[PDB]
Amino acid sequence: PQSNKPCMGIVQDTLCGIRKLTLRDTFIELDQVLNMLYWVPDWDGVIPTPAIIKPKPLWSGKQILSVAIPNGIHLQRFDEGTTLLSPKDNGMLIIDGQIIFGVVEKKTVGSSNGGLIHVVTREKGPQVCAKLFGNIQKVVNFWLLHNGFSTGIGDTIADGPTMREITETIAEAKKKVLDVTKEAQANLLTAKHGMTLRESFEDNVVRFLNEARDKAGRLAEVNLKDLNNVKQMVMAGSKGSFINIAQMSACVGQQSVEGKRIAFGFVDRTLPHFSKDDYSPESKGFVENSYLRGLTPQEFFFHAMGGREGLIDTAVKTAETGYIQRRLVKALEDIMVHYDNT
Amino acid sequence: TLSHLRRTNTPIGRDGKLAKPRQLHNTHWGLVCPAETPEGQACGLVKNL
Amino acid sequence: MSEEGPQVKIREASKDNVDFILSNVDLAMANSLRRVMIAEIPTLAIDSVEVETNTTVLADEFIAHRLGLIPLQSMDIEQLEYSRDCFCEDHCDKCSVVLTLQAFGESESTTNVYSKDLVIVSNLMGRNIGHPIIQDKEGNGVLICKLRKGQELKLTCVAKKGIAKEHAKWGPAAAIEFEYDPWNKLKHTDYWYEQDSAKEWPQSKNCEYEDPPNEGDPFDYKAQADTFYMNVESVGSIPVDQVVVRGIDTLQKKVASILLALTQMDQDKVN
Amino acid sequence: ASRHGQKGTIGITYRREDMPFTAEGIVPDLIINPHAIPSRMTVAHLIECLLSKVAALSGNEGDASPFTDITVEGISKLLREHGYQSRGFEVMYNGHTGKKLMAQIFFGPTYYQRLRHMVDDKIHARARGPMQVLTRQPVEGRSRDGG
Amino acid sequence: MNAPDRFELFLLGEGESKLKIDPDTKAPNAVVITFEKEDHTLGNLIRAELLNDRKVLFAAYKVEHPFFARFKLRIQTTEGYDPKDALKNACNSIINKLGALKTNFETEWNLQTLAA
Amino acid sequence: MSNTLFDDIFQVSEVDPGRYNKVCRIEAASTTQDQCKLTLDINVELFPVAAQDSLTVTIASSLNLEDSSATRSWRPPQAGDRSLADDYDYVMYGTAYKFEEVSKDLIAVYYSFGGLLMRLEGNYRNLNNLKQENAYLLIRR
Amino acid sequence: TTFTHCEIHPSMILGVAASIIPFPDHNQSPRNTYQSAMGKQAMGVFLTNYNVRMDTMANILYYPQKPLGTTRAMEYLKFRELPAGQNAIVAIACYSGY
Amino acid sequence: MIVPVRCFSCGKVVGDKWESYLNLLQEDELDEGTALSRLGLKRYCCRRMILTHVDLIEKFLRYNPLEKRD
Repeated sequence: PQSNKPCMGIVQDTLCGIRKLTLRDTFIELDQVLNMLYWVPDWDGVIPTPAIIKPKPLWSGKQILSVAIPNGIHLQRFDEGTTLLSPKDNGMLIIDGQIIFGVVEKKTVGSSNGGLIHVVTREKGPQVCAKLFGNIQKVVNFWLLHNGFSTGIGDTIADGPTMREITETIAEAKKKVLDVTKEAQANLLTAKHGMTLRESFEDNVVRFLNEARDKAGRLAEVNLKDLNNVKQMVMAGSKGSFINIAQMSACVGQQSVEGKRIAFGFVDRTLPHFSKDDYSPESKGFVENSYLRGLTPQEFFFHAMGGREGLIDTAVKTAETGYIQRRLVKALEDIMVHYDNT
Repeated sequence: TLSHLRRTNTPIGRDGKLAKPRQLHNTHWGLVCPAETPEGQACGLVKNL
Repeated sequence: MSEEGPQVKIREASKDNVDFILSNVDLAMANSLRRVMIAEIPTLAIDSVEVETNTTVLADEFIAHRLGLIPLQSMDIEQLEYSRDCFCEDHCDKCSVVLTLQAFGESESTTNVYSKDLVIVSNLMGRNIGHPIIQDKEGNGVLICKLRKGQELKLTCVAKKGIAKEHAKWGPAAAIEFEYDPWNKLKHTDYWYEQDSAKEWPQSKNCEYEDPPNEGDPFDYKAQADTFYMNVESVGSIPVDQVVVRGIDTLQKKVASILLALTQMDQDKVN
Repeated sequence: ASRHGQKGTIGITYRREDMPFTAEGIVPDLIINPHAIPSRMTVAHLIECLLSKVAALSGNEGDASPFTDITVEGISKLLREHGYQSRGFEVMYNGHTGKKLMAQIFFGPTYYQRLRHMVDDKIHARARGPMQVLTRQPVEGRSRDGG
Repeated sequence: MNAPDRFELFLLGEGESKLKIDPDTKAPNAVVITFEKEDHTLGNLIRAELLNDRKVLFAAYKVEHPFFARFKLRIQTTEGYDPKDALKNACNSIINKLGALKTNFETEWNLQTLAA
Repeated sequence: MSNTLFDDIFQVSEVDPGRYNKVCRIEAASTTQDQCKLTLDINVELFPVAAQDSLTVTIASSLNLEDSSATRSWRPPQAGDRSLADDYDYVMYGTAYKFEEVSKDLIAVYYSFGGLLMRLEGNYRNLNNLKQENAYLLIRR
Repeated sequence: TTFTHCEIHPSMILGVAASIIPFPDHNQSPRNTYQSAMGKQAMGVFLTNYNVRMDTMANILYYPQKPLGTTRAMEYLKFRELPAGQNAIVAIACYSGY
Repeated sequence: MIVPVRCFSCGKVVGDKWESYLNLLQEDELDEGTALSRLGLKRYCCRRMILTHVDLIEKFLRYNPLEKRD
């Protein structure tokens, strides 16, 4: 009742599996269908007629997974660019318990509004949804025990051409920053609206570097195939996002402290290895490497400060939030809905 | 034992809300370990050479 | 020759390793055979120790655990009895074996306590059992402990009969290799590639025993797994051919127990 | 715990028969979940696994010091000299039925440390027992069987 | 410590029946048979053999929790044919196959020893 | 009354593999009637199909060659049993979920064989009897 | 171009706790902090003469193994003389959901 | 701490081979990989057992359980 939406759902590896099961690619033979149908404790002893009767009987994952879903459940969801005959296998159509079309993933069996869990609870009851959790988990775990799944260092590697465009984008951003520096050093740069000249220079540099990192990350993400395990986990919705892929593969980016770049701790520099009055990005906390490539010492130091900030944040604001929470609950503890409805 | 015989304490109130003594500073390069620090109320206040 | 049954082709053999092909068989049967060969074949191992003198630098249960894994000859294990069935109190003469260990570090240089120094003092009744397994050139076998000047160890060991489903010490097989379908004709595994899957994955030694598929042939959607390539190595207690034969016998006895129980229940239903 | 901030607890134990195996009869001493890699970005865990595998297969100590010249591609080259798939994957069979597994599995040695917390030192229950002298409420302390 | 004894994996307790047969109330000619102190080694073999009988419709097994050694088998056959008879035929066929396998292996091993 | 509800001969233009590695989507035009087109998802690994091929497509309501299997459990095939499936070379079972009226003289029907989709576009009289809820699609190459 | 000194080696900007992580620069920094914390709760040979001492508590490991991947700095912390773990074969996978 | 008798992974026995393995390292002046393969250690788990062993028994042995200081 805090946000009127489900607080539980299919999570972690069952979620990673229920998606690999319902692709159009996945077909099941006879023996495994028999074992799977036995595993569902609410089975009624009827074997679904296959979808490919000849020249070999096969079952589609959607068909076996439809056994767990109760009867009388209807669901419609139209995603971007999906027609009544989905070519991308997007959206979801469930009619009287049968998956017509659509892959099932975090938007369907997760803790989201209007998903399968919410409609099942609002139509049948809490006990039926409680049964549904275990039915789905048993079926999908039994199948995933025989399919298999892993992850390795080969999923963070990108092909050479993608590396070439990555380096070229980084180079062009560096050139833009250098040109803005040259313009500002000749008193030609114009201060922005209600904002000092130094702030204008800093704003331009920060924006350029951030856009560079984002574009490189998107190139490296578009390169990846469909049989990549990290991409599969991200697509399913179970662990990670495109930021993680970008940092492990494309580039880490710009380390900050207190919302600004790495200030001058010494007098007119940031580290004894530089020269006085240096404003280049690599000297003010920019990491152009990746976790797969390796960090050089200075950007390692700047990354360490960036992490220290968040560590401190957690360690203290735990206590402050605790005090606020106690005061709030003590203030309101004696309020009750009466029989007058007041 | 090695880590214990190489420890320094900054005698400021460990509940004191001064953020600047906690954070890593540019002058710690090579004289203080940036990675190793406790967690909790002694974050940043306890240093290891 | 039995042409209606499973076929076998031994290619290699030795005291420890047997390397063969099993054809005209289901996959379930071969899997069950390997599971039984690893888990459910009895053997003889030390199951209790009592110590008199311990002036070493190690603990007592430390040396007990070291002793509990030493391999001993168990060829005629069919003539012993489970100690939970023998009517004797504690350990029998028909339901146990007994050894003694004594060592003393008289010399200045440290002295090693190997497993060649276990001496059997019970009565074997003419059975080939209880001998320690020795496989190194020097004959010393498993080294057990270490001694200095003025240190002594004295203890007595009781060895019994059991299986590997209750402790790893009774297992007679080290590791068994189980392969089939090296050309992926059946499409059972799906390969992971960067550029060309056919090159990144090396080739198994077994490819020479089948003919490569041709790109013009459509996917054969009627085949089943029929040929398996196995290799079995023994810890040393039992000969390896005996490991295979005893695995088959144990599987037979389990199925026969199922049959007997079913017949008994049918007779009960008759009543 | 491993040396990269990845710690956990034992949740179940299996015997060598139910363990998935490779074509060579090797069995994993332990199995971890891959849902722990992405959000933590512990690529050093994967690199340590790869390099330790290469060192075990080869027989020499493998350098892993920071800020050096070792790269991932170099150790992958040194790996393929021995006869394994370069990205550390391997073919593994199911332990129960003996079939092949559709997806390959990342496999190799690592270093683990046994931490100081055992479940035998945290388990506690109480139905009734001693009280306190002043407040007459159940005492504090697990070793003094308190509430 | 709460670790159960290992011998509970292969020794039946007193008052324990190795088989328990129960008619299934949903499909005609169907029985659920519980085996005790057994694991996949036997269930997989029996189900794979029961799948070869043309009069057997359904045959499936499961092991509900990996803590306990026991499993369930479910059989459904055609009209005028008893599932217990199907189980008996499967066991007989398995036993004959294993005997032939043992004889073949012994012949091959002796031939190798002659060639050794 | 014969079971076969619809019968025709089509010719395929192009195949659409997409991202999949087993399933393909094809579109085809009827060589007899000009206002009949077909879009179909098929399992190529069993029934490979190339461009510019002629295929006989039948929609039937039962495989028994002579006159309750909808609610009966599917039983494995027996030796000595003959049926309509013995003539063709690719048989699939599915259910229909949408009847669309494109115009006055054209209608489309959607079928879903276990997640494999098919759209059939044709004249009213040709697709008059396709109001069924479960159907067998048979294909002969 | 007017240099006055040089760094003897960058690795020395790290303490004694973090001189045991392998490839620390391929890691997010809080992970290095977390392992620097947890490196003080491993079980191992705290001294080679633990036999006599009557300490309030002591833990000892039966068989310790020196790691296969070692940093060069360990040769000064003597981590290949008194290790604190074992080399375990690990398979990263999904298997039965446990 | 004396060498483990058995391999933790494949059940094999490596305990007896430690003494002979130490011989090849200085009497024959061979490398570690060839010495490990000379004794039939072929799976890399057995190589792991032998290769990474810290032999602590030769330090306790110069010592007594009586009178350690601090």
